[PDB]
Amino acid sequence: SKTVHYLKDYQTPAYHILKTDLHFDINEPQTVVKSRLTVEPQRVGEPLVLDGSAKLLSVKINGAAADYVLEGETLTIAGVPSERFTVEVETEILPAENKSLMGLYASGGNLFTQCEPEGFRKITFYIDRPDVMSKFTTTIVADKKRYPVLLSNGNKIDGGEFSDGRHWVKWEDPFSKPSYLFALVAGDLAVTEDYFTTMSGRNVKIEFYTTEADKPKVGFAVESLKNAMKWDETRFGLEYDLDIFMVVAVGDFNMGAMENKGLNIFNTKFVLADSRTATDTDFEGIESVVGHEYFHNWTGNRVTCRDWFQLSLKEGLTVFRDQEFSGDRASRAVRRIENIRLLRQHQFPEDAGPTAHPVRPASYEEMNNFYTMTVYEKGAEVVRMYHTLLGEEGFQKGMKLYFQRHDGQAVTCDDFRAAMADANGINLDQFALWYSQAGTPVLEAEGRLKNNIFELTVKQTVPPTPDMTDKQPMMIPVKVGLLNRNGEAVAFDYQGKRATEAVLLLTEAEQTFLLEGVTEAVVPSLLRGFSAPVHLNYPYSDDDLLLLLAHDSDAFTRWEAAQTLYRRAVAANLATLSDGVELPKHEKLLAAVEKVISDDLLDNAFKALLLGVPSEAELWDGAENIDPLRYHQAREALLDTLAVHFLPKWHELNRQAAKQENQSYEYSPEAAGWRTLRNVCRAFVLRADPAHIETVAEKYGEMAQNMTHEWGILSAVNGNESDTRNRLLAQFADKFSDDALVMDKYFALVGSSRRSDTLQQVRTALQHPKFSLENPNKARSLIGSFSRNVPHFHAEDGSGYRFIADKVIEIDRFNPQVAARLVQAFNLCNKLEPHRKNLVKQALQRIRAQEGLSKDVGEIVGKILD
Ligand SMILES: NCc1ccc(C[C@@H](CP(=O)(O)[C@@H](N)CCc2ccccc2)C(=O)O)cc1
Ligand SMILES: NCc1ccc(C[C@H](CP(=O)(O)[C@@H](N)CCc2ccccc2)C(=O)O)cc1
Ligand SMILES: [Zn+2]
Repeated sequence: SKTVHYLKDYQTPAYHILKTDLHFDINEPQTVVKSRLTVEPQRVGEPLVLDGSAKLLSVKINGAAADYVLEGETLTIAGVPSERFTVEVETEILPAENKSLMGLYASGGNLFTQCEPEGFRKITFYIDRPDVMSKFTTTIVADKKRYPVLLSNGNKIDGGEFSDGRHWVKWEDPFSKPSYLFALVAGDLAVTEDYFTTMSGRNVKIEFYTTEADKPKVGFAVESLKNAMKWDETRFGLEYDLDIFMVVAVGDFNMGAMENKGLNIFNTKFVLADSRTATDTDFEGIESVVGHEYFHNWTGNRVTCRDWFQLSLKEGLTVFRDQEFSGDRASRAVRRIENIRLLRQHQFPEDAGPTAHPVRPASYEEMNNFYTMTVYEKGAEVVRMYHTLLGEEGFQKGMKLYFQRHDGQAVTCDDFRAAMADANGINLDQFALWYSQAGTPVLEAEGRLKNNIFELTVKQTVPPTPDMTDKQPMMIPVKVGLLNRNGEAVAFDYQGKRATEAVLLLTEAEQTFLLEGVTEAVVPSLLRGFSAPVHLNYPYSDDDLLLLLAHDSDAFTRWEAAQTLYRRAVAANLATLSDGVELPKHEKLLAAVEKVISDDLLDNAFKALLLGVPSEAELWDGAENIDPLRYHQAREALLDTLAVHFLPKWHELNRQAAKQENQSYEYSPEAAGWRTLRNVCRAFVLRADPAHIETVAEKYGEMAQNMTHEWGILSAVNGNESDTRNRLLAQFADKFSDDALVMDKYFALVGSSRRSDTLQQVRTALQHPKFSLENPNKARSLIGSFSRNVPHFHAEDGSGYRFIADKVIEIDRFNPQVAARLVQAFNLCNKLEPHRKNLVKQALQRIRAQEGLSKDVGEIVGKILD
């Protein structure tokens, strides 16, 4: 009987912890942790149960050796006082042996922590659940020369020196917090200092800690933080609440970053950049993630989660906030489409697959398996629907009441929903289903103009998922407009208002919406701004789609029209390839693309999106008995056709873009848009004319004016069977051998190549001196990329499956989190054609047969196999 955790079983804790006093004595190799916990009975007389997995040296209750039992990862004391009492725990840790990167661990000769969700119990024995909030004071003692920088949450209130070369510090964090927000750093790190003055007039000292060599790359992150601090004030009315804000970069880290109170810890990938070594996308990522972690100070820290089932309470909302921040900075419509594309490419397959779950899960075995596209990105779409239904002003009324009610509390998704409802005086009961029902809703829509009424009928359905069969009608906002035969906006009457746009609120299984006062023939524009996270089916002709693409006023619906045209073209390719005949002409598609190419009024980055073809996973959505190589072949044929058909115009557009970039090689949204278009053109050019690689190689130094250009060119040639591709990659690795984030790029190119020899190049790269399997960035770059490399992962001989299964098994021995993400490469199992399905099931059974397989990987494998 494995342990499953159920949301229905939630009970308030028997004990609170009012004060948490910690002492870290850092030595070589061991660190000894001492605690003093001030414990307050809630249900008097129950046993005290503490979570913990660190080596236990001693435990006391009010200063006397406790009578306790340690079983598994729980410490229990039966005899506890009926009033306030203390518990003192002594544990010992070997951080350099901690390759899980959870708890207290070594990286680069320094010490770091990661406690979310349940890592604090790897440091000491504790009531390690987020509804237990305590006031932390942390003392740290270490060798001064080896560990001159000693940090923990909050305010530094004392410190000093010892005559043996050791020194110490004491940090007090005055805001009661759950254990998952604890952090400690001890190291030889360089500091970059700055400050921000809050709107109430208080300076906040900003400190970024990096390696000495990395310091010159942290400046954009600092600027981004100051931008995020100002934005939370101007957009949400939220001010920071300490006079110190620390950010620490670490090269070994499971995820992107972590919002520990006043002491955020970041993957280097999301804090370090310069134009020589980071792409524009990398800069955008730093801006997004620095914003994200700062926004958590209110949405996550000041108001936290009652239990881990409520994770989206903080993550969906903080993602919405980071999206809005980025959109307010620049390029809102393009960035919105990027977010939608990410959701459909990665979250929609999750909701269609064996690991599908609601935004608020009802159960889990291992909580680290639920830091998902669903909880984050669908979670953010759910928050955004409040904004769509209520408007910005109403949304901010909800936010204000949320903090009024729940500042200092650990609360639920329901509480956020109630604040939105109550602040605006409306009923959002049906909205709750966005949290409890998994799966992507499918809307079927039909339209007719009768009299002068456009009647839009819309049906909704939500498929069963493995957790739940019954799915009731949901509250689904559908933003619409109407175009006449010349693509002009057409007004209409709805709920006693004449406008060119309206939000139709679908709440029943099937409804008809009457758009009245329509005096011209129309084609509707539907789901504007991607107004709900759904699949929408409407009968559009190719000519309707061309109209929408050419003339609609909404970015998403224009882009979705192009996407539909590409999808239909791939489907036509599939049919001809299957019937063994000539490829289709795609005459209408090609006319549409020529128009996009030649339109000088189109925003550059938007034009780039209109020229992107949906991924293989998008293309086989909803299919059974999938042969991934047949979809790959149909998609590649389309790209080949686009590349060759328009080769001169790809060169021409590249030149236009280069001229407009105007040698402005530093990061800016404007220059970046031109580079994005430039890199689309390069990809098409080198597909049509692979020999152009020698021309690029001859002038490489001249083209390599920043990393966006180097990455764009290497990406464009990465599938080229020329030896020059291999030489350019080798030269790249040599040039940048000292920059670990650039080496990640090298390994991603190795892993992602559609060349025939990628598996053996990947196996050589495993032994590259700069590769480390125990580093998540490296493992994700090489092995993760390979697992997403459709022709290689899904090779008919099963070599891709065997390779990835081998690496899941190996990585799980030291980092179950990385292994459990990797093993989801197999999630398509039950939808594959029989030969591959058989091989994937063999691979999964072999993983399952491993002695000592983690709960993390076992939970995923069980969902796929069983
Ligand atoms: N309601 C329970 C609670 C609330 C707030 C706290 C927080 C503590 C924080 P603190 O003592 O370090 C205060 N001096 C910081 C003021 C400031 C703000 C912004 C910029 C610069 C300086 C408090 O402000 O008292 C602690 C507990
Ligand atoms: N624009 C979308 C977006 C999504 C997420 C982010 C940031 C996100 C980090 P996060 O703030 O959610 C953090 N609470 C994850 C916990 C964790 C950390 C390490 C190990 C286990 C658990 C990331 O990982 O990047 C930032 C932006
Ligand atoms: Zn987050």
